[PDB]
Amino acid sequence: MNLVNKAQLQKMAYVKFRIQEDEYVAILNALEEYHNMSESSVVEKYLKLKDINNLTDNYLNTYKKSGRNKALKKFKEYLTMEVLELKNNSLTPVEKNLHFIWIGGQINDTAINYINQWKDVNSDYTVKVFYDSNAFLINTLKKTIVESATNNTLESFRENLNDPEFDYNKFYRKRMEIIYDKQKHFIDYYKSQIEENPEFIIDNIIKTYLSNEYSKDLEALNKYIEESLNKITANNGNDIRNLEKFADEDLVRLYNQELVERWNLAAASDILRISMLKEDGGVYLDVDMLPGIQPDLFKSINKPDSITNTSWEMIKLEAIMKYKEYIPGYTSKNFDMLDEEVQRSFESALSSKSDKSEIFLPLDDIKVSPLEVKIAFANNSVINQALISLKDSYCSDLVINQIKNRYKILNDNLNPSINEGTDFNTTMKIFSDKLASISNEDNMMFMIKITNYLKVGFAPDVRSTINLSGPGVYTGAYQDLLMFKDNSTNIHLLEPELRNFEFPKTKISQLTEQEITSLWSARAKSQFEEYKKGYFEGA
Ligand SMILES: O=c1ccn([C@@H]2O[C@H](COP(=O)(O)OP(=O)(O)O[C@H]3O[C@H](CO)[C@@H](O)[C@H](O)[C@H]3O)[C@@H](O)[C@H]2O)c(=O)[nH]1
Ligand SMILES: [Ca+2]
Repeated sequence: MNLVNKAQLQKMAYVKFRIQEDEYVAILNALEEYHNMSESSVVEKYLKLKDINNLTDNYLNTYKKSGRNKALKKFKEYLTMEVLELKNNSLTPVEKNLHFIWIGGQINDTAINYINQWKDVNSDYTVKVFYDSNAFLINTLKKTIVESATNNTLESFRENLNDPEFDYNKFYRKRMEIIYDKQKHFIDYYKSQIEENPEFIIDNIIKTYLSNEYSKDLEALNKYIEESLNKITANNGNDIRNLEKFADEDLVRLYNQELVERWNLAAASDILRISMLKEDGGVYLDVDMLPGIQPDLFKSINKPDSITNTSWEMIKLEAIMKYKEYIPGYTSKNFDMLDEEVQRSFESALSSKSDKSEIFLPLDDIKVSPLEVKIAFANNSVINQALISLKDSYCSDLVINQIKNRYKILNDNLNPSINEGTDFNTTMKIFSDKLASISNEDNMMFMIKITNYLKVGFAPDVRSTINLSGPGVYTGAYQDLLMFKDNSTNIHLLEPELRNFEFPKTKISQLTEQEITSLWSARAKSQFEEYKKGYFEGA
């Protein structure tokens, strides 16, 4: 998998009596100087490969009928193989920072109890729980707007509870039409304030607004902020509102968009995570991930043949939490189904184990190439609940670029749509019709998936988020990397190519109680029934 020589490339692409064309010369020259760059940085070696790839399709575009074309197409696959070789031979241990993010409200003790498992076993890592000291009321504002929209939708459904078919479908449709209004009433208010005084703090705009419109208690809100601040402070809280240079001015604008306007804490955390990884380097994790388990802790408890690999992984953590009680409250539902005998095999293993570092596996030295961002996989697909990146790695810039290029398209089309439109449905139509008119084979899927942006968090099955700041931007980045592009939106990467970027398996346990709980954010008819219930179950 060593890249072909200029010499050998001449053999591949040889056509008897054919003139050495200027564009073919360029290729050969470039490839020769690549083999002359051993002392160069890996990024500089990658950029030399990239250049060569651009020279090759410029030949293939200039001479569409050339006899060289078949080998030149092969050659381009070797360039891509070559990226992998660079990446595998440039491994170096990540900055030992461990990142979590909790924004928009008070951290739960659940979050704290998981994080602690990581902190307790990674003493050589700096744990940093990123929070936004200006934005503790985001979940409150949201819960309030959503609460108000709900109770207004039910008032309108009041006598029609039993028939014909005012079901969950129509509830969310109509509630959404109301949420949009209330959300746009706040955004317009927040915007006006920010044009008035730009030193104005988010939470201060939100309390002023809750107090007037939703009759929310100023005192209580200030109290709430004080508790949030104090709690994260005590728990390695790192305020993003101190940190200077990390700030891409466009990413900052996207973060705020997702935080203050869209109230989507997941999206802003998507944006925040990669930005901090680019600025700080390290391992990023969602607060619902726990450390991996020592390989040997359980290595002689043979899995009963009937139970799945997934359950078993889930069982092992529950065994850990039954017998060590590290996280109080942690479930044993699955564990307690096993034969008493196996349960005791688990108990035994956990008896001769003194400290937590003999139970979980410490990150220690994780290596990564400047060319990559490692990512977790769930169910054969990438998932960005766990990431690894050197500071200022080439792949974190590909990711950030992807986020910027996607949002530009979203914003360029959605802002004009919001402006013109009496209501939600009117705006959505304007927006879809806008998205349709610039859509093509390449970006069609993307357009489809971000069409429902305005419903994210407010209705089920929306996927906009995935395609702007989540898993899609990473496969977009990985394809950019391997295919020497800067615009991948139509992804032809397969699982085993993408496995080249997998977060090391033994060093994370994804199958925690909280995670599995968060995989049920399928459909809830049960909510429109519980909101129904909140109207005969009361005063
Ligand atoms: O009030 C909140 C809620 C979420 N988060 C952040 O979002 C992360 C993911 O939250 P989670 O409850 O796990 O939501 P999911 O929908 O299960 O998250 C999935 O989808 C998101 C895509 O936006 C990604 O951020 C996650 O990595 C991915 O696991 C958390 O760790 C937090 O950093 C907050 O900061 N505040
Ligand atoms: Ca989750």
